[PDB]
Amino acid sequence: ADCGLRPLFEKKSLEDKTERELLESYIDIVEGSDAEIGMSPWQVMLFRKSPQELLCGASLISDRWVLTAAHCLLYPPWDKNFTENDLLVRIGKHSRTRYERNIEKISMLEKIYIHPRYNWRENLDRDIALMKLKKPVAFSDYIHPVCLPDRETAASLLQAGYKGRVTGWGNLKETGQPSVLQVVNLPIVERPVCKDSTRIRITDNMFCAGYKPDEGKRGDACEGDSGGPFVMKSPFNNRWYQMGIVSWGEGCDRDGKYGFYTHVFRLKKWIQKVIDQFG
Amino acid sequence: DFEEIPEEYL
Ligand SMILES: N[C@H]1CC[C@H](CNC(=O)[C@@H]2C=CCn3c(=O)n(CCS(=O)(=O)c4ccccc4)c(=O)n32)CC1
Ligand code: NA
Ligand code: NA
Repeated sequence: ADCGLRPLFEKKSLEDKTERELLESYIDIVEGSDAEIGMSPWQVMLFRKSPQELLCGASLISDRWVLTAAHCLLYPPWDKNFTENDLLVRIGKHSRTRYERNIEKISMLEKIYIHPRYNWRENLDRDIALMKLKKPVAFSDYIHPVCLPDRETAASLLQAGYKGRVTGWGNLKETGQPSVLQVVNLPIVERPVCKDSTRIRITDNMFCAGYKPDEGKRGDACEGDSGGPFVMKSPFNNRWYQMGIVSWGEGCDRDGKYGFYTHVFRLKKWIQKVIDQFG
Repeated sequence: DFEEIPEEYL
């Protein structure tokens, strides 16, 4: 309900640096920026208990719920299939390596919910999963849920050329690692370009994002950024909406190559469905 | 590379 209003900006009537770019495309990480403190209070770390390592990115939609990629939990081709005892979710972080003493909170998972029809055998269609936290988290200036779009929010922001923003602790290069969360603002590309760019069968639970080889700007998510959110700020009620989930790509910031993201809106119903059956 | 976490968390 308080979704998408960052306590250290919107709340205080402060604007972070690249917000303008976002908002000026509505017509008013590889090669990304260092995030500002409290700029993405809904960003989660998906952390492995042993080895103690970061597996993916994620979002905080509720005080009890996290949104990630299905592929984070379960990928048979790679012998990946995690259970809610092999993980710890870290909320309120900035630096990637250190245990930020009194700023971050670490939770245990209560149940994992993969999309019944996630298609790990062909194209990662429906790459979405929900985790429900053992106990609710308290919001602080650094921990705060993002909003989930509605048919008319998804309607009007989700368009070719609109900038959205990606965030992650992942690879800074294909063949680099940050000390601090990174950010990158990328434009939504039309379907046709998305299609003609790869051999994989593009579905509607998908959208692609990146610049063309020709706009003189690069940027992409990369290794370790999975599950993290692709967000947009409605110029209407200026709240942040989670529009996509980092799904798949071909390389990292490869010319004439774009990012594919789960269409959060398209699967919103399944997400309702699971929150009020067992949440 | 990771600082250890509250051993109380595993
Ligand atoms: N630029 C990228 C943004 C997304 C992340 C995570 N992606 C990942 O690592 C996901 C996860 C599991 C399977 N996998 C693949 O085999 N491929 C390769 C791209 S592909 O065209 O070969 C492909 C298409 C459909 C299914 C599998 C692979 C891919 O992107 N993934 C890395 C940096
Ligand atoms: Na194609
Ligand atoms: Na690219």
